[PDB]
Amino acid sequence: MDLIKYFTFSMIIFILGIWGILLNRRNILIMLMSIELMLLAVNLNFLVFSVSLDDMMGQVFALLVLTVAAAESAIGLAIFVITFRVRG
Amino acid sequence: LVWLEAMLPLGIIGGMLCIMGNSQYYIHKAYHGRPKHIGHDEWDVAMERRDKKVVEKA
Amino acid sequence: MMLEFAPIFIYLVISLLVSLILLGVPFLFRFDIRFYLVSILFLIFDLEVTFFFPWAVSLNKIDLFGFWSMMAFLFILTIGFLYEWKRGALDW
Amino acid sequence: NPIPTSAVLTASAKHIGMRCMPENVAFLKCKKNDPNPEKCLDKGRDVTRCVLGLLKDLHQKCQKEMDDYVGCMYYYTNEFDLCRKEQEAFEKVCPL
Amino acid sequence: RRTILPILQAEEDERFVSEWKKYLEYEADVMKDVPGWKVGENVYNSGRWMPPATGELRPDVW
Amino acid sequence: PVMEKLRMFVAQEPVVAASCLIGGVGLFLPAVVRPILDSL
Amino acid sequence: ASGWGITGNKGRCYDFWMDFSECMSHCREPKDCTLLREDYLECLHHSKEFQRRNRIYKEEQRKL
Amino acid sequence: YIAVPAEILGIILPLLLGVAFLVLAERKVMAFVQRRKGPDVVGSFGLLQPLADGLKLILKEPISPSSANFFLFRMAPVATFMLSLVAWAVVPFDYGMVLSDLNIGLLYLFAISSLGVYGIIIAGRSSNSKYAFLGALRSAAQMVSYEVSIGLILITVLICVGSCNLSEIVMAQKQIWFGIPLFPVLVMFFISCLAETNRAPFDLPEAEAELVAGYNVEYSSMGFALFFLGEYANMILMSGLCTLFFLGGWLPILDLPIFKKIPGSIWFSIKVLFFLFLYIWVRAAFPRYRYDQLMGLGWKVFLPLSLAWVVSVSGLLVTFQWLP
Amino acid sequence: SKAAEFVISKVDDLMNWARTGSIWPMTFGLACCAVEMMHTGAARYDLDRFGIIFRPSPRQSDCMIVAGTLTNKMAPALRKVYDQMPEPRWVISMGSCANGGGYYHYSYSVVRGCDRIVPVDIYVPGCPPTAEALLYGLLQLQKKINRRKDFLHWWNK
Amino acid sequence: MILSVLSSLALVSGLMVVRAKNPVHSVLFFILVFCDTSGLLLLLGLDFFAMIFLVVYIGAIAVLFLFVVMMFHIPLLPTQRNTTSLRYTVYAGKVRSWTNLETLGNLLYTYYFVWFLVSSLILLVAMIGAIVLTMHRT
Ligand code: SF4
Repeated sequence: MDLIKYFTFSMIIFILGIWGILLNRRNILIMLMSIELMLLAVNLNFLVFSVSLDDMMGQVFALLVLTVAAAESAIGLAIFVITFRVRG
Repeated sequence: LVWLEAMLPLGIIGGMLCIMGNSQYYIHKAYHGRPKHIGHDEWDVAMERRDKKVVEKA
Repeated sequence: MMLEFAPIFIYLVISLLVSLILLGVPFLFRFDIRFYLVSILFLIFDLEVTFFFPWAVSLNKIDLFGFWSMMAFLFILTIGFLYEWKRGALDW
Repeated sequence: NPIPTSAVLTASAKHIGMRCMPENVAFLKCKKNDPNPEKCLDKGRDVTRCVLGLLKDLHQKCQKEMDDYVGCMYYYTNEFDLCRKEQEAFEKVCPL
Repeated sequence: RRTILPILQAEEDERFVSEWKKYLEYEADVMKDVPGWKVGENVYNSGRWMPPATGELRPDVW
Repeated sequence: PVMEKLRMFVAQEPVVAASCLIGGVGLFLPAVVRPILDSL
Repeated sequence: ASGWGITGNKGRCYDFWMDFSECMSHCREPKDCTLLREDYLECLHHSKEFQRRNRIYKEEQRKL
Repeated sequence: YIAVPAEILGIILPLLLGVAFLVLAERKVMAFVQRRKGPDVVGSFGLLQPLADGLKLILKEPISPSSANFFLFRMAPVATFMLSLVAWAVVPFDYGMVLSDLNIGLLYLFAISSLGVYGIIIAGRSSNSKYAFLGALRSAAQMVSYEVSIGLILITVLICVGSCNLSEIVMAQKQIWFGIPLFPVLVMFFISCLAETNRAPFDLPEAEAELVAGYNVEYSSMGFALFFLGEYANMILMSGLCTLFFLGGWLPILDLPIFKKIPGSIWFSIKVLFFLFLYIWVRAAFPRYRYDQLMGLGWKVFLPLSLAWVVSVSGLLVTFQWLP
Repeated sequence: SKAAEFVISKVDDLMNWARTGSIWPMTFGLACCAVEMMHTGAARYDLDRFGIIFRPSPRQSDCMIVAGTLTNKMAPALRKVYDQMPEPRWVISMGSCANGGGYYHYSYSVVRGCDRIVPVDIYVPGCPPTAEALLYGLLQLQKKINRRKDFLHWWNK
Repeated sequence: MILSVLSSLALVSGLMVVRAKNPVHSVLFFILVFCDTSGLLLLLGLDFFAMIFLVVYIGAIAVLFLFVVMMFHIPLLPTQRNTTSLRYTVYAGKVRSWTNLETLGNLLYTYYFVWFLVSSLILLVAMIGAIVLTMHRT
């Protein structure tokens, strides 16, 4: 039983990212890392499902998700550095 | 003529670069008995496994 | 077909050990935006490389369609990079 | 006499591909229709016996020129283009 | 490689049918009680046969 | 005409003009030469 | 379902899915050949085979 | 399966001594270019000079207060050194003279090269200084910027061969090297490897980092030397990459079936040392390049031009159906 | 303990050879003697032949060459830079101004010798010393390093 | 057992990411999370994605985060007595076996090519947005 272990590990990463984004309303930096963790967990879900079913629609979409993750991180840090310019 | 002194360190580093490869080649050949294949695909590893099993049986 | 990564793992462990034994020998005796911008451009033009990698290898299988789709992708990123160039953000 | 190992079979595949063609086609057609090993059992012995007969014939007719070919193929892990010397030495005596 | 596999596939089929009858006689041996066991049957309602599944995803890479 | 401005642009930016020329060759070969050799 | 396999040959469950879809393509009620849908679903996960092997192991265990 | 560590040590130790003798070769060649002799007194031709340097460095008091968390400063040399070594586990020296046989082995090299940026960044940050950290950050930005040109040139090479495997890349060069057609691409790749290791006219970031500060930081005696060792190992690696891709990796250069006595293991080494000599030549033939124009050059003359080369190679191969 | 005495002797000889074959002086030239010491490092009287390469920082330099007049405003800087040096820490006083006064030797803003700020081991006199004179001074320093039985002294103490 | 220890170490690093004391160590553990994840993918049999995770996540995204932080401061039961010998290998299909890269590129740019262009548009949006916001140029 390894599919179960993979899915549980990814789900715990997902809930841990939710945990991280929920607690600290002010850090604004841990939130982005938690969002990246959520995207990572979902990517592992898709890749593991693709391997198990011998279907290719999982890896294509997992690869496409990386573009969204990178764009979200870039825009997030742009807005973060804009916000930080106001204070301090 | 005179510029060979500059080429001695180059020769040393090149010789140790070639023994770099030769060492691992001779070590791998010593125990496995064969050099390493360029392409290990699933078919090649499948015959390697089957060959090991049939040799063990024989 | 993928057993060739355990040698990498053992090599990494042995390299870490060698680094430790190398460091242990004597023992036995403010903000700039341009940095963020160059990081963003690197990220954007690294995603395109990660997309290029499957295209080049499998380019034989796909004739005159995958090539032109990749050319359209390149044209889109070229428009982006041209907007990048004229606006500034590319020289210091 | 030779055991059907990986080296001998790959080396003699050139001769197998011109003398075992009907049996191989029959086995492939049988396997395509049904994936059952039980249903493909009977056709799975004809190819085995014909290939073994071909290996016996090649061993007797081309004795010295086949042992070196197999040895070098095993040595170089079934890479044709590297040596090829014992290869043409092999089809020199075996006419295929 | 396409003129070599019928004999390799044949010997793989021989080994698999040997193992399969061994496992079938093992399964019929353990289950003599609890009537209603039909020993070895195709779990596929269509009747098509597939290799016995194993709980090891991607086993042919290591 | 456009020739004067084009030549002045090539003079000032060599790398951009060279990149555009090589890219235009690499895009013109499969869009024009390919169909005419396909029909032999 | 899509039919693009990882190794580049075919989805191991693609033929079952196509049989199920072809049955449903001319069957206005889903209950008539729900067997094919079950076959496709348990071809994805091998649930029934794993349950049977679990029963075998339980028969082994009860001998204690 | 216990044979691996012997191979690992056989790859590591010659690399370290080759780095030492490459430093010696640097000094000697720069001396000869400037009508000098260089280290000659020690040993016979200066051959024992690196040994004396090492024994001198060991026999000195270590300045190691580290003025910081005591951990991040000692892990940066370890990280950069382990990365610069693990990048050597995929190089196909002659035919079986390769440690690992990755079926990709090229995107792997790109990833390993890209990961070699954190070492200098955390070295600068851990070194509590208001200019050393900034200089390390500029150097990191420079390497990051030239990584994209390196990757595009790798894609250019990969289009022709058709497979990522490094051994197959050299195998595909039986007809010609890929250096004859892609000579501009070869020059671009050489310049990018030269500018990505701060070992070039593309050097100023770190050059001013010591001029205005004097390295008045926690300078360990030879713990700092691991950066230098890793940089020179990266020098050797990126010298060998050019002869893997654009030159024949181990194939004879221009040869009739007469000079077959010599093996292919030295056909690789001769080209590697030729590229190292070219490295030293370029360093002692050109003035340093400012960081203001460093970034502009690396972004405006290499990315568009390498992209155009990718496009042209792909279009020409597709048009005439010359793909692998 | 005569059996080991050979081992201590060989270890001492190896250590002295290592310290003599590779000296990395730190250039502190600040007057016209720096020009002569720069000619010494030039193509003719090659210092790099003897394993001598100048370092830009004191944290990685074996010895220090004080070449030029040492004024009052620079002496604290000289002492501070000398303090940031490792254990061997040899000092060479090149030129007449550095090794005691000099042509001036009578001034409100001249330190009468760098030996009043740092302990000097070799005095190279001349105004300015010839490149051969500096080479002879460095050879004398190398000979001085040979007379170091540091491991033997540690053993005997 | 290789999967268990790797997953546990990844989980610990992910946990320490969100409860970190300073952003620098948070990013440092954030890198280790992806390192372990790439190792796990490598175990799964997908070498291409396992190395894209280095190239993108801890190659560009981690570098970006670190740059920003620097400044601005039903299961089958484990009984396997008679299952490691019941493996039926279909040799057909092993001949001409594609890798994880050829298979992906076969259908990424040819059949599902609209989504590829959508990802390109996403990248262009990111590139434009990073410029409009942050160009002070004073
Ligand atoms: S010794 Fe002579 S040359 Fe040297 S600094 Fe003094 S006055 Fe100048």
